[PDB]
Amino acid sequence: VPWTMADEPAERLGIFPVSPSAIAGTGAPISYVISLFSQWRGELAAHLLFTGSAQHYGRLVVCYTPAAPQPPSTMQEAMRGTYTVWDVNAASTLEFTIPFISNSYWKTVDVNNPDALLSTTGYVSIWVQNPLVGPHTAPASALVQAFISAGESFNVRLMQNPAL
Amino acid sequence: TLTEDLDAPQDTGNIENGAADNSPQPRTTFDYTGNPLPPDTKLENFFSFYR
Amino acid sequence: NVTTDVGANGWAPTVSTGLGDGPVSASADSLPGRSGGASSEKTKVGSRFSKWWEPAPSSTANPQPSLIALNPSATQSGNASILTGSTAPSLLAYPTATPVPLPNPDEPSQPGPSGDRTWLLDTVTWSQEFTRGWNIAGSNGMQWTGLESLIFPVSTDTNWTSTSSPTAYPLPFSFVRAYPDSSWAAMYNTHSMWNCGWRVQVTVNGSQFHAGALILYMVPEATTHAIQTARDNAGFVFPYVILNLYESNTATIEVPYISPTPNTSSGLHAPWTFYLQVLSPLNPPPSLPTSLSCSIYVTPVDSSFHGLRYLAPQ
Amino acid sequence: NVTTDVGANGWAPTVSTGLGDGPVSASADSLPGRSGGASSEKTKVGSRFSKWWEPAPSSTANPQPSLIALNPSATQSGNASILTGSTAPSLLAYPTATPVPLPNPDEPSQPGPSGDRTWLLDTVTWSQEFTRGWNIAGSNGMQWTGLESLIFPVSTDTNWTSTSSPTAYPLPFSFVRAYPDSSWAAMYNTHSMWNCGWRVQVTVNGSQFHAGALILYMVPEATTHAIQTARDNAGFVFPYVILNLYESNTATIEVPYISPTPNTSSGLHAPWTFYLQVLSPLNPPPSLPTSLSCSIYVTPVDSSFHGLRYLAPQ
Repeated sequence: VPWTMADEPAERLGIFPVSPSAIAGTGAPISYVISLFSQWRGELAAHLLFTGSAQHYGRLVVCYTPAAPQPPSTMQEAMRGTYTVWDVNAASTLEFTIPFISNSYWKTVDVNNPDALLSTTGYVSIWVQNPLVGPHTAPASALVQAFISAGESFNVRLMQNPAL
Repeated sequence: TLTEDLDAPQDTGNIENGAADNSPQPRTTFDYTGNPLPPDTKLENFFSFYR
Repeated sequence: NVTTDVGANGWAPTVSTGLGDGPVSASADSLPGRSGGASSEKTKVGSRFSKWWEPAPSSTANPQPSLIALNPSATQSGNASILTGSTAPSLLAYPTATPVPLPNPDEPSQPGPSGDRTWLLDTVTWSQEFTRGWNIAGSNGMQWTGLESLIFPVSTDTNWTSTSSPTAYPLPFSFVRAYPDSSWAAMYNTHSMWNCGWRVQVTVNGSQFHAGALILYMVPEATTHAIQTARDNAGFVFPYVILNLYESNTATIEVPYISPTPNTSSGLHAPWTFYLQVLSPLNPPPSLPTSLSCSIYVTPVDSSFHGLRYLAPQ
Repeated sequence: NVTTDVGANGWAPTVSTGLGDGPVSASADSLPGRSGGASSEKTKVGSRFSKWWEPAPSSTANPQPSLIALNPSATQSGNASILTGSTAPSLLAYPTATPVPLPNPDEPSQPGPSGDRTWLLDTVTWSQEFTRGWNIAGSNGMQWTGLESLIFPVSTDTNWTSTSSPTAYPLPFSFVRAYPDSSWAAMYNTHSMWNCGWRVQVTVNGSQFHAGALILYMVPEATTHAIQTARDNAGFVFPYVILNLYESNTATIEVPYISPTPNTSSGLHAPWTFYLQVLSPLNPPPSLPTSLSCSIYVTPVDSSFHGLRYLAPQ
């Protein structure tokens, strides 16, 4: 996810549903394990690595909203769910936990029906809280590398032919 | 657990070291608990089935 | 006492072997977490594997009198109370169950007395022209025989406005539409999942000269076949209480939480549905009104909401 | 140590006599009831008379570094979290008080995590053209210098839309208008009285080359004279935290519940009001924007609502 100094507040930089349509095809090691099985549960560990400059400052709010018919349209609407306002100039990576706020004990890994009640837990989105700032002659843009891995309570069962 | 906290633990680490911090970050009004390990993921069990 | 294998209610070592195989069974999942699921009863993380990189209601002994005699009772919830002066049925249809560990870690948001209270759901008329198995519903009710094509979302006006009279009261769909500004509905439209029981009471005041009976049905997962069987003779398998004008002027029925999941999805699932149907057609005295007014009440019991996020109505 | 009588803090027999009289004093009323009033700390009837018919934050030993150095902290409430990587003020302005017995017997309705959470109150711009004592507010704010003729009810659009820029954030008036569909506002419009504390945080990200300071004021009972003195040199008597760009990118301030009554009337009283004013005008580096964006957050602390009745908005 790219982030420039021209990006104004409440600007969306990224959004993905926590459903087998996305979490099983990210390209990450966890997505392959999820695709091998039919059901999954537990917390998901998201790591947003700020690969910008040490002179850069700003804030990116990471929001996790549980399951809904329609995804969040604005920043303040996304901030109504579990969120964390992240100041980029501190330690390099942001440790954002995606909680398993689910209707059932297990979630289905069916790419044909990702928006099902027993499939998706919600949406995770990135918004510009405070604009990227820094001194003159510093880079006008800063890339944020979004990593995703399994939490300590993550599990998968019932094997199948790779979903994708 | 507390409902609000003025001096909460920060949530920024470093993934450059080679390992991901997979521990659930503490949050107010949240109670993170572990889950029992299923036998489906064990390579000794997974590869015992024919393909 | 059977030749067949009913299962040993678990996984045994002698079941699956290289010499012989028996029917495989599933064991109970032992999970930690917050106690929930069952209404009225609900009150450091490390992985367990090493990494490669790391180093009596009905009794002849106690006969209940007719409408004439004094036999008062009451039902209270929140700041609401409903009284009666004659024999009245008031039963929890099923006993409350035991709580279960929840998969989600977030703490629930409770409406409290402002939400868990007895609300005036609807006011409807009961005429003598209605025959056996006639489901009665008013302005806040919905025509639901199971054959109606529900346009999503259920809040669409075409679902509640029909060419014929309404018949059902889908919970919480009818409750949220009747009171959209209530604290229960406020959390309902803000949370992805909910959990609570339901209590429905109906008051029908008739003189000692009036005759007729109404059945208060609580139908789980109402579908075409289920609704039609509730109208029939076998319908009494479902939770029920009869409001007989011979002895009663009101009847109360309460049911605990039910769902395939420990928490029900908001705006997309109706676990319980109320049905006020006629058993014995209204038989009013001559020179008196041919119809009696009925007041339907609804009560959510022990509510909890999980998964807070933006406002998404039903 | 005074010639005058300051009072014995109570009623004594020797004070009022037929031979001499002293200044009368009031004693403490010993009352039973539910514990309330103080936020973050709150957790058979017979008459006693016979009837006639009856038979360190600032210390040189611990200097806090500038914006350059790593000095992280966080503020959490509900499912909301706000992080920082540099020195940041985070103080409860006043210590929480002891609970008191309530005059009303009804049990409170609590919004819980859905209500007590950190909400994005408003997003506003901070330009260098603003001088000393310039109160900053955005779309969700209100122009309140104390001279504006507020048309009742406060929800009237003319109160929030003015010819000049807004200045204040009246609590809960601004919070309820920003999020009218929240569980806190749902109970607010349904209950005649409420009780909770307030936490306000502001995030202003500036580079190591930016200079300027903003003061986060929490003004009790904001009136003409009070608001103008908060702009002046003596304003620091009120709860305050300074957001200095030299060291900070955010500043947090929390205040407990205050009111003449144990419970504040809904839609008719604003105990606290937030004021984000300029101490040192923004001094941005050349060839860079002449204005920085600010994000204002609001957090109700330990909420309780009494007196449930119909829906009456502010």
